[PDB]
Amino acid sequence: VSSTIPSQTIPFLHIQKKTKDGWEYNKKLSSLYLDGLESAAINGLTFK
Amino acid sequence: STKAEIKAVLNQPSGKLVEVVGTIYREGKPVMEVTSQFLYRGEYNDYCNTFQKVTETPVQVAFKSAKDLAVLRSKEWFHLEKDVQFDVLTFRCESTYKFKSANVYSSIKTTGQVLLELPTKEVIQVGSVDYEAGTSYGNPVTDYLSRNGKTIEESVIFENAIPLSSGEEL
Amino acid sequence: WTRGTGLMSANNIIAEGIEKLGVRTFSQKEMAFNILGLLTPEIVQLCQEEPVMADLNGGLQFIDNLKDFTSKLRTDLLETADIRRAVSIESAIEQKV
Repeated sequence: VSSTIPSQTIPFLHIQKKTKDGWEYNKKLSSLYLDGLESAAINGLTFK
Repeated sequence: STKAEIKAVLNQPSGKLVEVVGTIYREGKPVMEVTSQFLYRGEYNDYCNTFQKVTETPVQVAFKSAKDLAVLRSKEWFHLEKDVQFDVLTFRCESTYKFKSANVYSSIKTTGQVLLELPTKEVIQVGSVDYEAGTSYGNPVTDYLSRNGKTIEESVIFENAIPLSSGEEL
Repeated sequence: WTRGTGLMSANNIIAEGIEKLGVRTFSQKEMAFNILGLLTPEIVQLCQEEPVMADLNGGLQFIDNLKDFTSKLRTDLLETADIRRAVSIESAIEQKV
């Protein structure tokens, strides 16, 4: 997904990071979430 | 002068109900309506020679919404002959029945007229409607106008009765 | 915006409307998937270092006056559906007459 997220476009499901102005969309952190979501879709989630 | 015109010839279980509403003219301008009913007591089955051309009253429907336009459009008999928003009717209509049996009508003919309020209480001319049918148990137009509400009724009945000139001096 | 059975079955009828702005609504399985994606080993390790806001809202934050937008969408749907039901009811009455 890192190569899939369009430029200047905020994905629907995004992890926010807190800076001085407040919580804002952070691209690398949201991409880390979305790649885990790929791993959960193609392979799944481990919960043991 | 005089002017007679047959309106209805009904076949009820009491017999033919001749309906004559011959009006009266004093040089052109109508003066009196004068409706009379005669009844050929007996039992008659001739239904081809049976009809009832009733004229309707200024019947007012009851509505308050914008669905009113949609309902009026849905009526295939109504034809658009005005350019003002719809919320209520006061049609002065008139129809023509043809009986093929005791209650069922061989055909229906309705032409009527259309009514609704105009700008600043300054009303001018209006348009009309049209309808035909066949082998029907009722008239859609009149029943619709009535079902939404009663006509222009300048008659609301008083609550309780008291005497006026009751006694033996009447 | 989550679409489920229960007491929110009355707000599902506008979900299609909002979704055609470029926002997306979620079913209950989709929000299960999204929140279970917060339990991945990387997000879990990322929570031991930093508290994590996960905006799983599907873009509903970009709609100005969401309350009024949803209210007028619902009003439009209701005022279409009721008049459609009523025209049909009146036509059925006419046909029975």
